[PDB]
Amino acid sequence: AEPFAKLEQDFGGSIGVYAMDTGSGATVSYRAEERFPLCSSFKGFLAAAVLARSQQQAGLLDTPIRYGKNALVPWSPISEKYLTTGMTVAELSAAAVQYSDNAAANLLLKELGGPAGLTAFMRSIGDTTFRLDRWELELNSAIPGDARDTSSPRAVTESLQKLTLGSALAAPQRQQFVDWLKGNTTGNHRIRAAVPADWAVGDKTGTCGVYGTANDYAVVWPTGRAPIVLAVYTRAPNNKDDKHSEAVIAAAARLALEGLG
Repeated sequence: AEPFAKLEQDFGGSIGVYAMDTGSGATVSYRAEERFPLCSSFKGFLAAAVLARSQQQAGLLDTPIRYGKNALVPWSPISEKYLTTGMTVAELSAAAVQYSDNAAANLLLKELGGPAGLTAFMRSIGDTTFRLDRWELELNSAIPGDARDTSSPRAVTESLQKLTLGSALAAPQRQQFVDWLKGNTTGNHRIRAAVPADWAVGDKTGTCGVYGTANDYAVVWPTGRAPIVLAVYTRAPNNKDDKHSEAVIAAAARLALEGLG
């Protein structure tokens, strides 16, 4: 715990880490049951919920969603570009996962019954910690002590493992989720910064409205041994802030991979 405590003391906020080696069952755990804001990291689980529905509704993924300008919100780079033609459910899911597209996330949330619908999906796979309460952009508020729109590193990692490597999704859906995570573009300074180049990573980041509150979760595939699943979440110390959240996440991920046998 000391390397994590020292990293946390240098950071000035709180860090939470859970890593599980799916080969040996060994774990690394630091503040792993505390709540941290999800921020955009809910969008990965949102895409998984879409894929779960695709087990039961044929054609869902290729179903076009025609949306108007009223659906757009800041930081929606894909959905703004296709505003003229609309986007399918699969295209919105890829945009939400790989570009953190906010309008795409809200459109998919609506499709799934809102924040309550996504929370119910997470309950259905055995996650009792996750809660989504609000939409983009309101869910980013990251008010200290507020349980809205939070989970724990352990619950995130356990749910991620079930959805990417376990039995919570059928194989084709699982592979599509893995592919979306593998193609994420927003995590190049986080967990991916901690891994050897010849491994593979799928991840989803989150960055909240307060500097110092950020996160990343990932499946990491080493060469020649079983994958690692891990989550690293931060809460800001508690305009022109300089909290080095991304470097702390990468450093924590390094310690987790180094600490496993």
